[PDB]
Amino acid sequence: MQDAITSVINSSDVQGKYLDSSAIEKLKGYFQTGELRVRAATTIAANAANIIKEAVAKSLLYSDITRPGGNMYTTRRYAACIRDLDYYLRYATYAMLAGDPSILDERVLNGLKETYNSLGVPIGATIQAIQAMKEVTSGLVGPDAGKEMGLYFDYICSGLS
Amino acid sequence: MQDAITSVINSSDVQGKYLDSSAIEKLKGYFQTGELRVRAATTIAANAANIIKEAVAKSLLYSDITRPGGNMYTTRRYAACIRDLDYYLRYATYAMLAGDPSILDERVLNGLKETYNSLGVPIGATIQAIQAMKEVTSGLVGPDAGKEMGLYFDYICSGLS
Amino acid sequence: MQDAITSVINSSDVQGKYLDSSAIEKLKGYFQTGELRVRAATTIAANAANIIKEAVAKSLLYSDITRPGGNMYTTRRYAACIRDLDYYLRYATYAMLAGDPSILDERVLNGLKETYNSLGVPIGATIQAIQAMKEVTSGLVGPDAGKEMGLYFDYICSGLS
Amino acid sequence: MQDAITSVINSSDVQGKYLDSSAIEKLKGYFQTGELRVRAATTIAANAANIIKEAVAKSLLYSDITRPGGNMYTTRRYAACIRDLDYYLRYATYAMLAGDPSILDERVLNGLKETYNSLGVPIGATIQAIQAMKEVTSGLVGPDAGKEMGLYFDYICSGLS
Amino acid sequence: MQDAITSVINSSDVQGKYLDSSAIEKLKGYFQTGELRVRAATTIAANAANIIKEAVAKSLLYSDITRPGGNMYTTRRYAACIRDLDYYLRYATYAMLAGDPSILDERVLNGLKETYNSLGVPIGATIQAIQAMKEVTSGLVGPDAGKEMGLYFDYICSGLS
Amino acid sequence: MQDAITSVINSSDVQGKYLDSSAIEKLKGYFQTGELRVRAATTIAANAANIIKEAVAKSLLYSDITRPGGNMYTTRRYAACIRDLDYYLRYATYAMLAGDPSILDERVLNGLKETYNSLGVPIGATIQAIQAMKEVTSGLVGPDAGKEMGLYFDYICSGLS
Amino acid sequence: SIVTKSIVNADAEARYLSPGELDRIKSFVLSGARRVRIAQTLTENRERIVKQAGDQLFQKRPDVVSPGGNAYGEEMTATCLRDLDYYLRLVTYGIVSGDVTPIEEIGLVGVREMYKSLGTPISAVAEGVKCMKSVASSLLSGEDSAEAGFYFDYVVGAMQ
Amino acid sequence: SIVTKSIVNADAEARYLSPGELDRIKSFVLSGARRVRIAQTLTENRERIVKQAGDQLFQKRPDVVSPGGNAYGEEMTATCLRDLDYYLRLVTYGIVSGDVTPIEEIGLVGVREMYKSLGTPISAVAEGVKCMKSVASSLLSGEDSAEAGFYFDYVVGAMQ
Amino acid sequence: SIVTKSIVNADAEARYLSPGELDRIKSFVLSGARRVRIAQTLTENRERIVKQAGDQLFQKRPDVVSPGGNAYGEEMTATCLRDLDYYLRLVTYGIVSGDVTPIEEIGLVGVREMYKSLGTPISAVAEGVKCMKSVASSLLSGEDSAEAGFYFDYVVGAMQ
Amino acid sequence: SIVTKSIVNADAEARYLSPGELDRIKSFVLSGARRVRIAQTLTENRERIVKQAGDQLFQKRPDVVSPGGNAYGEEMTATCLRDLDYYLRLVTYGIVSGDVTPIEEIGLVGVREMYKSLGTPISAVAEGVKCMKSVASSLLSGEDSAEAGFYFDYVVGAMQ
Amino acid sequence: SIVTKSIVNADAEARYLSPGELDRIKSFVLSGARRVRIAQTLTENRERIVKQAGDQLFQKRPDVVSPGGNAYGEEMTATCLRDLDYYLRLVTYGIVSGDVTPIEEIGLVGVREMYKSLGTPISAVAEGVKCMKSVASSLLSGEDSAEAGFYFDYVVGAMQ
Amino acid sequence: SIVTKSIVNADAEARYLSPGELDRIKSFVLSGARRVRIAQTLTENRERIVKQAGDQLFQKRPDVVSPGGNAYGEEMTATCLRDLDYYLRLVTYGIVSGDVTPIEEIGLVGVREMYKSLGTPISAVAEGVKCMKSVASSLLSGEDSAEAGFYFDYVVGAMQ
Ligand SMILES: *[C@@H](C)[C@H]1/C(=C/c2[nH]c(/C=C3N=C(/C=C4\NC(=O)C(CC)=C4C)C(C)=C\3CCC(=O)O)c(CCC(=O)O)c2C)NC(=O)C1C
Ligand SMILES: *[C@@H](C)[C@H]1/C(=C/c2[nH]c(/C=C3N=C(/C=C4\NC(=O)C(CC)=C4C)C(C)=C\3CCC(=O)O)c(CCC(=O)O)c2C)NC(=O)C1C
Repeated sequence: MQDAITSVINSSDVQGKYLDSSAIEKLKGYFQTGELRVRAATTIAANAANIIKEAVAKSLLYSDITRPGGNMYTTRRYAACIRDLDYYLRYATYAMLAGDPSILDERVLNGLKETYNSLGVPIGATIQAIQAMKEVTSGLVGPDAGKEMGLYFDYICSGLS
Repeated sequence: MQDAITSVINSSDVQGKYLDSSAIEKLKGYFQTGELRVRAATTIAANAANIIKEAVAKSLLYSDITRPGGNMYTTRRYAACIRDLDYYLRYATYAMLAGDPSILDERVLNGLKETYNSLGVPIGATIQAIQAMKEVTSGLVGPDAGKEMGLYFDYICSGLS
Repeated sequence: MQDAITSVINSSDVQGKYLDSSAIEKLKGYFQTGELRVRAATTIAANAANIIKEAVAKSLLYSDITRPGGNMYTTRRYAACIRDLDYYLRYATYAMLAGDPSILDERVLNGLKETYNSLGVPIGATIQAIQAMKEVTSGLVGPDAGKEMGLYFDYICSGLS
Repeated sequence: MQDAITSVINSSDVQGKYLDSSAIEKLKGYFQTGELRVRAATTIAANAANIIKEAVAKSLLYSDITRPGGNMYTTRRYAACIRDLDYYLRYATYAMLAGDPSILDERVLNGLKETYNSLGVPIGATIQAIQAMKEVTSGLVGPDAGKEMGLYFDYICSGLS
Repeated sequence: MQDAITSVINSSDVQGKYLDSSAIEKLKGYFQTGELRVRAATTIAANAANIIKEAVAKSLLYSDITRPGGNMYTTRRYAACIRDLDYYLRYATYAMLAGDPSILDERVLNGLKETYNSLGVPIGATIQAIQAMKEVTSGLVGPDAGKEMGLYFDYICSGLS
Repeated sequence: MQDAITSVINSSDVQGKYLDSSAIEKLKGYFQTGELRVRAATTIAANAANIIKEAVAKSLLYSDITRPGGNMYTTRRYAACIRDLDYYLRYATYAMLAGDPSILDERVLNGLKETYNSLGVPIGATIQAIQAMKEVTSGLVGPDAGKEMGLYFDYICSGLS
Repeated sequence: SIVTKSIVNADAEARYLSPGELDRIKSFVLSGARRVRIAQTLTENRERIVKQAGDQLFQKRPDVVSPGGNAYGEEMTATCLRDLDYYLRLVTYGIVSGDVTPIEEIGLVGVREMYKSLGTPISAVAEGVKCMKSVASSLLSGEDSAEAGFYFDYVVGAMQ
Repeated sequence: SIVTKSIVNADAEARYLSPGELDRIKSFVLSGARRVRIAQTLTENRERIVKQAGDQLFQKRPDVVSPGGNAYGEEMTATCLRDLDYYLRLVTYGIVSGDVTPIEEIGLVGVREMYKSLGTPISAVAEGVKCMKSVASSLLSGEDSAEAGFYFDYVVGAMQ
Repeated sequence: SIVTKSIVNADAEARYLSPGELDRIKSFVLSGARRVRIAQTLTENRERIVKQAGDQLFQKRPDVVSPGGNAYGEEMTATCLRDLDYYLRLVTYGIVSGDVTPIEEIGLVGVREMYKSLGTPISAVAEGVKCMKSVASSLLSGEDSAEAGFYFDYVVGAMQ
Repeated sequence: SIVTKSIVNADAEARYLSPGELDRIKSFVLSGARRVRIAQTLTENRERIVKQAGDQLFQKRPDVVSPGGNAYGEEMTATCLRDLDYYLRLVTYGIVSGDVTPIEEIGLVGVREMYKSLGTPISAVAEGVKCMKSVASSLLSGEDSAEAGFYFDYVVGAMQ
Repeated sequence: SIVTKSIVNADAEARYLSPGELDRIKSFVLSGARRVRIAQTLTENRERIVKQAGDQLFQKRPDVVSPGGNAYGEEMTATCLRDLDYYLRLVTYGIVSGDVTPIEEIGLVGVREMYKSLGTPISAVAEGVKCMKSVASSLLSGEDSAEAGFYFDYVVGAMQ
Repeated sequence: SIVTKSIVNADAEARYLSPGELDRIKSFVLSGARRVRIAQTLTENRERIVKQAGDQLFQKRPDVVSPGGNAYGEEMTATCLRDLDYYLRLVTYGIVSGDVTPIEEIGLVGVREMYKSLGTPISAVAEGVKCMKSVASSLLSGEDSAEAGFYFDYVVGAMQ
């Protein structure tokens, strides 16, 4: 569970090396994009309940999945599904604030495809819902913060497929 | 973990259907056999310590299994075995009071054959002991309550074999 | 988890046999080596911190394993390694005081090779460190207590290889 | 913690007496008012959120207690106060369904006046709020169920004063 | 919580004094009565269920205390009372094996008179029951072990009165 | 548990008042002494083990309290006493970093004089040890940081006397 | 059902059923026909209990019918009355079961998370169910009506 | 009683009573008269149910009547039938309560500790209560007899 | 404040403050003047931020202004704008503290229980605070405005 | 054995053995011959200690010999004396071990469940073992007899 | 880093970051250049900060230089100054991270177990780091020096 | 003592003492005289065991005698040998008790906190006690010497 700063520090330490110019380069590059990350981060927290309402509307609603015998039918399963959507968005914001995808390999995608094939959850409709969540966010944080954010939404999709 | 009544309700609900005549039929059929189930249920609770003493006597006692080096030798293992017999009888009565075998697939047979082949417990002498427990019960609850009860003793045997 | 005395008692009990001359023989043979075991046992407790300092010095130190990127680099990993050495020595003394290797199959070697191949711990450098711990101990408890002690250090090595 | 039925049973038992005609009298008298109690009980559960909104409106709101420096100022204290009102109403319904005030001496009034003088809670404005809760309930359960219910609201007031 | 041996050791230690002849005297005096204590100790363990049956018979049974409305009426209270008797006998044997009454001031009499006046337990009938337990024990351990044992039964009585 | 900043905020809030010039005054006055507090705070953390060694030397050592039968005799009691000294120093630094003595009324002096008269701890030798700890600190943080720090050492003394 | 509930509680305490528990299953299977008739009446008057209650909703909470309003017209107002048919159906289920558990699982656990997502006010769904209640207590006499009503009032009360 | 039991369980979950719980108190207060009549019959035939069951005890477990025997004659055999009257009385209590709790508290918690103290065999007390059962199921018809019997069989079964 | 928060966390781990914690109190006391100016601007434009945001509320959520409506006229609509002044005041408090804790304690713990009691919709109070935000981000430049806004958005988000 | 017991307790506290624990294993291995002789005497007088104690059982508890009686004749009374040989054997095991643990595991954990199943009274098995005790304390002198007896009295006492 | 630390704490409470937490990451990335310069100065004067501090060590703790002494000459004294370069390197790491966590993990967890194994006195390693501190606070001005020093004093203090 | 220890363990399991526990108190009271003689020898040779071991300390750890050195001369070196008399006294206590508990309570719980406060190296106190051991194992024969030594080696080993 490392962000860009400790990633560089450990890579130094397995070599018993002090921080060289190359390491200082990578370091200053994070510190430069740093204010960018705090702002986009706020904009998502502020629009969280909302990104999710719009993403669900666009992909999941009025379909077979919400009608009886579908995995989102019953209130318990509708609420457990937008809970998952909350988890995806909160953790993609974390990994962007961090500069690094290891919180997502660690605390999110760690054997999720297995859990989803067990409970019988549709992965394709989830990747559908995440790609929409990808579109609504980028069209709210702006372009600089959006190339970056998208990477982490995309990292989730590739670990589910 | 469902009895006959919720079995019908869920089958309705995955179809988004109100209870139709067919469902009302199955429902009235349980409510009719209902007083039958409460009475047979009492008769077993009342004769529990006793069904087990007779079933053990008939199948397990004075054999190799009770002599040194047998799985029922030592007091700890004799007491852990009639404990299992208590579990089989109590749960077969439950499933009859319920009208449905899912409490037995759920909380009794869920990977028991694996546990028994691990600890080294003889399954054949257990099915022997359950079949005797099947005979003593039916010859105490009477014929109407006994065709039914037997189903659940039989459901245990087929999940052990 | 048995010592020499209960080993004989159980072997009697699966046969429903009282202790015969053969069993009395094996029994008196432990009770005879008994004072030998308590003394060697004390000598190790007394020299514990020390056997380990010398064994580490001889095998593990000033090598690749202690330099950056080695499994004994960092203080956390150096301290977790002499902790393991403490476990090996304390448990080999236990099994000698007991007369029997079952505490070691039970509470030490039970799937350790699997844990070591997982965390990435070098088994060869550990067997190296145990063989040195074997030499320092025998050259401190004396010859009678040392043929015996060595058996238990050797039992550890064969369960790691 | 006794209702009318066990109250009679214990009074019999400290005398080693079977249930006599006098005890049967008191017993039939509860069983007679029994359907009365279940109905009034439902009517309160059904109108719970509502009795409380009206009782607060009538006594507590737009006063010194809700303005800064008052014990009901802050959301935490407003919510902790209607929580108490919920406790008073739920427990008075319990004691009526029971026929007996001992659940209230036991789990409600047990040293409450002490807790209220400690945290600095106004007892007079609470008795004010309970007396209003007394009026709204009686004017919803009807007269037969209301003479009875009032007893338990009154039992609370006398234990606070 | 001290026996005769640590009592002497601490008295030495608050003075920063090595064990002098006087301390060696008191010490050898315990070690001398030592085999006496282990034997009487066994004789009570062996006759425990029995001392209590006889002591109850002599003092507590067929009285007002066992009839309805008495503190020993109900099975729960009869069983909780011979439990207390078990506690008194087990702890008096402990204090004799120890040579010292501090386990009794510590883990038995520590505010018991207060608990007994609270639950409404008759102390006089308990001292009656302990004095009988005193007679039955002394007439089973013999005279040497009995002068000593009696001290600890008496220590209980004086802490209840 | 409030520092200077929330002290002002609450005093505003019980009056339902926005922060007025007087409140802004008190606020800017903390923010001004703020860098002063972080520096003195570091200097104590850095010299903690040391302030205590010197304070003990000056007041407690080679006295009756360290000799047998004294409350600081035994290693357990010597270590439990410099633990208390650590608590006094750490909490006085906290209250200075905070600007306010309420962490000390709350988590330190809350019924300590009672605990000390119970365990039999000498309060006079403790106030002696704190006054020395007061001298060593002020002669290390310098005069500006020392008038302030002393207030909190003094607040401890007055709550023990 | 209360059969499931009595088995689960005895199993938890690793016993056979009590006297008071075997009497409770007997009282229930002999009330079973009263249940199956109350349910039947409600399933038959389905269209009526829903349309008449929805018509009544829009007259006590009018705010939800168009200016802003979650029920915003031809596809939306239809969906609001759909949701009313979903809770009517869970209520008949509950009555024949003697148990609120099929209403809880299917429609009450997570009902606040789901409606705050869609932007639906839940006081307004509670009010809807309070209106279907009335339209049912009309079609039902004396004791059948006191019983169906225990189950409508539970659903309403888990919604605010 | 089952009123106490339903209040205690709702209080624990900090709620008002369920539908299924208000139906259970209704079924119980309307069975209350059936209860009070079964109890009355048993209280009236008190002397008979005890003496006839004790006479029957000494013929199935004869070992307890004199050679060794805990019931050892004129003061002892009297006390054995006393204890039978103590459990008859706790059984009538239970029937009007719809609950085994007054039998448990007064005579079943600690019953093994107490009888192993006095040296009484508990299989023999269970057998006694099984004999009072028979003498009661004779004096009682069809459904009254199935009900009194639920409560005699619980007491017997908590004794071995 | 973040001073309180750093002391509480070190005390819990029974230590002195870390490097990263002493740097965090330094960054905070040196930002203290920026804070006290943002707060001052908001306290001065008090009447404006509240009236203009309330005027804006009634134009995005019009449902709450009279037909049914919790804000029902001269005593009620006044109380709705009162509550807006209560959260403006808790927001200035938060900004000078570098901490959401005085907003949480005074107005967010129990805010749902209280508004469901009074019958007030909380989406509508969240929307009110979102409108005072705008009226403040106008009166505030570049970085002062990004900062006041962190605290308005937290309050809004704890309300739905 | 007490070796196993001292290793298990040190391992639990993750240490080497104490002084008092190494002295306890020394006292035990040097008593080992005293043990092996007491056991030998009891194994040799096996037939005697069992038959003479069984003969004595039927004279203190006569109730168990035929009228009703669990020991009911030629196959049963034989099995009652079998069970006496099972506990004599577990007692010799215990003496050479300095430990009640092989008696507990093989014959005392679950001894009440097993005998209430078979219908055997356990006071009567305790009394049997109390009778084999006497027949052994005759064949054994001064201190050997005090020691064998510690182990007979533990077995008896775990049986009531 | 304090980014990792703020994410871990929000994740634990299953939320988005607070105002006070987003301000703490901003204060940190804008101090990032001050950090990278302090580190650079220390990495450049590496040989100096270590040799001059080691020379100073042997003059305050002379006991460790030869009579007995763990640093016993040409291979040993070299290794003592090695260990000083290991902690100088962990200190630059810490400063750019705003966090003591890379110093803790790599060199402070288990530092007492390791040095008591090798026989090294840890008061003497703490004293070494206190000497490299001085040699660094000379090469560093006003506020850079107060900051590097927070991190040297933490390392020293975790060593006694 | 091991009497205290056997009572505490039986009390914890709410029982009477085991066979193996009554044998352990017997083995101990009959060793009591061997104990009281070992202690007596050590108390008599008090001055010798301390001065000769201190003289030996300053020749294996010479670093602690003056350059820097915690034992710094006429008041200090005296106090170092004082502390040696404190642990000799706790060792005689332990031997007559058959228990390390009076050594633990009085001088081993908190021994590291206290010596790191005073600046005393604890390896050096362990080495001191290892030197008093030798001077005692000379004055003691065969088995008395193996026994006193179990208690010196425990004290030494709890000090590093
Ligand atoms: C003067 C600073 C002190 C001193 C030190 C000293 N160290 C050593 C030996 C080792 N020190 C280490 C330390 C670490 N390894 C790590 O993983 C880390 C974290 C980054 C540290 C700090 C190690 C591993 C060794 C062992 C050598 C190896 O590569 O395997 C010695 C030599 C001990 C010997 O006799 O062999 C010494 C001298 N000496 C002192 O007395 C002081 C004051
Ligand atoms: C427009 C903002 C919304 C609105 C609000 C509204 N509020 C009230 C009544 C009250 N609001 C409070 C709130 C608080 N008390 C506190 O302690 C705190 C924390 C600082 C807050 C925010 C209180 C206490 C009341 C009750 C009045 C009193 O002094 O006792 C009403 C009136 C309700 C009534 O009918 O009596 C209203 C209108 N109305 C809306 O619909 C919106 C969108």
